[PDB]
Amino acid sequence: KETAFVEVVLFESSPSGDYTTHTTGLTGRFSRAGAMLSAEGEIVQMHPLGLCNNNDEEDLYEYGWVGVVKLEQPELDPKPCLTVLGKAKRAVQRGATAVIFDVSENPEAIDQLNQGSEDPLKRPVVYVKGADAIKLMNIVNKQKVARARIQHL
Amino acid sequence: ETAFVEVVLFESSPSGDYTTHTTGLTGRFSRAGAMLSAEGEIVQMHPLGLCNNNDEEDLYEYGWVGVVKLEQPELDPKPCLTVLGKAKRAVQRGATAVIFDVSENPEAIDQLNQGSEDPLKRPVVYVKGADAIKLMNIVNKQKVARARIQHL
Amino acid sequence: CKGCLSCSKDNGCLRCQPKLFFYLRREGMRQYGECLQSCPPGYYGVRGPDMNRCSRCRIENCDSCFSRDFCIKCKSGFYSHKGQCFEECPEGFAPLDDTMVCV
Amino acid sequence: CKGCLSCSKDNGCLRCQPKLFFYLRREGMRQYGECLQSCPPGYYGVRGPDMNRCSRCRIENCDSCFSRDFCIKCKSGFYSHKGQCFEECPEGFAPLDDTMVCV
Repeated sequence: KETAFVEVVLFESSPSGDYTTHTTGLTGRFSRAGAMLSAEGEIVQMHPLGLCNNNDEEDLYEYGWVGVVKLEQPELDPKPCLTVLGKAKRAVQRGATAVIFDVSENPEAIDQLNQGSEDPLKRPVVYVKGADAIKLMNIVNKQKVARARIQHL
Repeated sequence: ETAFVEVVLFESSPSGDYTTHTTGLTGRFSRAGAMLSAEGEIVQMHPLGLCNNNDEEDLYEYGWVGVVKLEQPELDPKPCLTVLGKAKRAVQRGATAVIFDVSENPEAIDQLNQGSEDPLKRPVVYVKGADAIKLMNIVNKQKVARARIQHL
Repeated sequence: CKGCLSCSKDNGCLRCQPKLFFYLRREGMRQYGECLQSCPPGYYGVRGPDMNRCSRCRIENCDSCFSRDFCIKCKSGFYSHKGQCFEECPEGFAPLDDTMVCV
Repeated sequence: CKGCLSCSKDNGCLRCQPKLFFYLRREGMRQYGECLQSCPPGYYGVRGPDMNRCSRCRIENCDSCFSRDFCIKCKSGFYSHKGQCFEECPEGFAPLDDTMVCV
């Protein structure tokens, strides 16, 4: 399983039409659930209980977003609508160009995702933890919008 | 330094799922920009669409993959900027990559690669031939498309 | 992070107190759980085995509904008859004067 | 593809017949040149030896510019002075209200 170099970009237009940035790099890992591919797109956080088969017409997000899903301690939801792979699959069906799980509270998720390696999704499914995870989350909760660039070297 | 470019047409369904169509095409990474993979909404820029001489220009959402069909260099004998300049200008206005259609002006390839000393942070790709025809046709024919550019 | 049984900094509400309904709120980039007394406009309740849950009001030119197919406020140009909006009021009932409703 | 000295399927007009105004039209993904007699509404001309181009009228409160700093048409209600747009005409120019001007 390869290393996922992720950059999260904050951007602001100036008056002249040009852009200024700020860019936080993190590390993660590409799962075998998904392809080994770089991906870039606006980040969209997805609550874990908000990725399910069950809903007949879910809300619509522009094609080519990057999901971010903070997983919670596995016992806080014992009868989940879908497994962590199912959730990944939804995201991508709904147009995620990649999905990043934060697995800090749920390190078992990793092995589950990798047990999806026959039938892997066409798009990348990265996971992040620890300090790398804390960063991503801080940005998500605190800032308005952000762009992820995930590289596979 | 080969650029593997995919152009992706997409439609939502009633379910909220997407279906797509994807055209793969090939170009090269100019040494004028970083040798990095890139993905974004394609925005076409007219060659003159990229000139320094405006105090404020119209604003595109950060993260776009500009495309520029270059013309025979005599159609503008004295350009507002070089290609290098136009490329820089695009990235300053947030383009995440710049793809040049150099078919009608292949020495831009050289002019462009002259930037290898002060290179842009983002990729600058050039296409031509069939590859460029496919790119231009889609751009002409459709409302939107997502370019994925890869460095493998 | 309120009305909440389980609760996290990043996801808001994860479990509601039982007579409260779970709603996923988008605030820009973020999507977090809220535990609400009543569903908000455009939504309606469901009290359910997995959860008590706020579903999307799926109904004809109508901002708010109570139920699966009972509309409350239609969008104007509609005539609310027996909980389903319509084009005209049906033969039997009439468009009211200074009302957006049938009889 | 008219008004046009040079012209491409891909970029539309590339240079204009000398009296006419070069305009970038946005149309989905496309950006191509038009050569116009009048800059369209919301725009104004910037005639030059090299060429004439249209520019976006960016006067706060104004609809159509004659030029960068001079508004032709204020939006609904507003008051006109030095061809700027106003809520009410400031001190030292008595707003002849009927007319939506100052004096």
